[PDB]
Amino acid sequence: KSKDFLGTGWGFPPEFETSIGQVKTTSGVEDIQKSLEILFSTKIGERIMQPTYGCNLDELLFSPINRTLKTYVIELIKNAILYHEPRIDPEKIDITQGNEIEGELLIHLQYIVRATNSRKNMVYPFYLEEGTN
Amino acid sequence: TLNKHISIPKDMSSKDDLDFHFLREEGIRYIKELGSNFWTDYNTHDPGITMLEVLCYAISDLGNRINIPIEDLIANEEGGVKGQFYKVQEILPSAPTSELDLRKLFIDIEGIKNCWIKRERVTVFADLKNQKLSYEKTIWEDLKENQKAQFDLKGLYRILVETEDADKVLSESLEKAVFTKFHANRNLCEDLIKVEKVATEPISVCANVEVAPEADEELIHAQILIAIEDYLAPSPRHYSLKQMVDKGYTMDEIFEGPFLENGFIDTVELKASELRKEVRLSDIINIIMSIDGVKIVKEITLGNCDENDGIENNQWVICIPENKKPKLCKKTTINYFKGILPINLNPVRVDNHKSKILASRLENDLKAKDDLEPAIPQGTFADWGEYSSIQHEFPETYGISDIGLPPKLGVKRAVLARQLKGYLLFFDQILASYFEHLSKIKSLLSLDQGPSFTYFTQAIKDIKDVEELFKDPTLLENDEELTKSLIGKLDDTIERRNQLMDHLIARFAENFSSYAFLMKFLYGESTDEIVLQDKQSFLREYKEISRER
Amino acid sequence: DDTIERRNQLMDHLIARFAENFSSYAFLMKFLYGESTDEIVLQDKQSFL
Repeated sequence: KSKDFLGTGWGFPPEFETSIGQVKTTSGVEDIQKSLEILFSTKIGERIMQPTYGCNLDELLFSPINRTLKTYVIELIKNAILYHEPRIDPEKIDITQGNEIEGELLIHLQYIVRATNSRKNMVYPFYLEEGTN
Repeated sequence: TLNKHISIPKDMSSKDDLDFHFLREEGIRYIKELGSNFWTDYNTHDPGITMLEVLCYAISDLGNRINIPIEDLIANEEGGVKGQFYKVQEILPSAPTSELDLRKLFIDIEGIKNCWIKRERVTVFADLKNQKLSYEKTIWEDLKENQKAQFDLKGLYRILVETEDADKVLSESLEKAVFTKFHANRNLCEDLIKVEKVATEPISVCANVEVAPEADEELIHAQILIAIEDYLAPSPRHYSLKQMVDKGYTMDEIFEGPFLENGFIDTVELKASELRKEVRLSDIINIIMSIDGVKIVKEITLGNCDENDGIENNQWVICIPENKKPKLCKKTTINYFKGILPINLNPVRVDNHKSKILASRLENDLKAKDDLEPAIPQGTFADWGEYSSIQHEFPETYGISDIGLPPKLGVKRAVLARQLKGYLLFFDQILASYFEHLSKIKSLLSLDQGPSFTYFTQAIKDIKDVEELFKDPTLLENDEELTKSLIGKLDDTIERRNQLMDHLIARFAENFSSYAFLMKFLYGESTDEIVLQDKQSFLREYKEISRER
Repeated sequence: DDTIERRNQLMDHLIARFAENFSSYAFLMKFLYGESTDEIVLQDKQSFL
């Protein structure tokens, strides 16, 4: 019960059970992994009063793969995390092409979960006295 | 009941046993005052100073456990407070000896709504010429006027019972219940003669009542009718503990009388529900006028219900004989009007309203049966006397730790390490005693049975060679033998045990001082053991002793 | 939806706006009809307006 500032919440593809009248929830590291799935699945203007939430990775569809592109991809990913996921620090972004013919680009993101609580983390019994900005 | 944010204070200064820096400074001050002629180097490489800091650390640990809350320090392994305290359900209630207590006692027999307690006057007549007495006035035949006497008896009872059944007599099962409880719980020099059903007096009420043009007459009738019946013969209701608390009563008051299994009974209501002596129109009118929808009572009258009820006085107040309960005569009636037109009521609709109004009262009396007691805070249990040797706080260089000392350093250094372990045991045995003493608080203040010793010690076994350091290792296998050997006589058990017992006895406002000398007429030196045994027995048996007087 | 009570409240308000009053129907109609008065009375109030 030491790791209570990562928090608890709804699972992303919310599932409803009938063996008990409840919706499944996630916590800790599991919760972090689903947060990342949400962020990179939504476009910048799709939320109603949150006009700047999501990412622009679609800009790179139907384009050739080179050094300039790879630099741009890395920048897009890092900024989305700095703005929207306070609980982690990116470690490495590995961008490679696994198919000579099929139009595939493979991106592997590795990251580290923070041991100390961020000033941007809105978890209920903490942000009240620790959420300065 | 929400979670709060948790933080730690920044002013770490208390000037007491929990303040490390404070203790360290005092330590050095004492050293200079006592030994500065020989020990002047107080630098940090000094073994002397190193030992002081270790001891200061150990002191803080002890102080920290002393501050653990009582709920945990005296907890039982299985929970509860059986041998420590008597609970309110057990120590506050009193046997029933008053008139109100008796009414509360019997009113809880199922089927009984109310009870009244009256006194019998049995008369005995006597012949003062020839001292002789009899229940007959025949005892006075042939005597002069100044040779006669009468005395009345002083402690006999009659119980008047009002039941739910509305039958002519009491069920024999009620008579058995009342007699059983009376005899089981009675005062010295008092007795019960008869249990019987309360007598009644019938009263008529007749009226013409105008109601609002938009009003439910069947409901108005059911409401007026109930309210008049309650005026004539009120009864108390049972309450939950939560409700008694909401009313503003405290613990001393809630538990003042006999404990009742069916819920609490409010003394005010009980006093109010006495047999009525007078009935009057000024109250009956107010009952009717207060019912929502009633506008005008155009005609109203009371009267003793009787036959040939022709022209008679208004009877503005009707008086009731001394042992009767008033009851509506069922020849009563109310004519309802709207404007100038009479309206008709249906019996089935009225019965339904009356039933609902009263049935909802039963529901509350039943709910009152569950909430009969307050909560008690509960702690945990965790061997509060656990102790670790201070020898584990030193560096490896000293050689008194678990990994030992490397062979290449020679025998002499290994020997010197042994000498230091010996010295340090003088500090550990004392600290171990204090921790051990916390583990015994429960016994020292026990209501079931206290210990034979008042001071305690422990074997220390987290030191690798204690089997060689001690001349006789046997003692390390049994803390009771170790106590007798190390503390021994210093523990003046007879005087200390008496002081503890006297304190506990005093908490109940009792006093055993006279045993100090009365027992010397029976026993010699052996009285000290006898008296302590008797004092412990007294505390164990106290719950009944103070109650069933 | 307790229609009978709610419909009467609306009708009474509208009638009151013209300073009129149908309170007496509440009992006078019971000398003519039984339970069926609730429907009859609402029909009459609408006709009046």
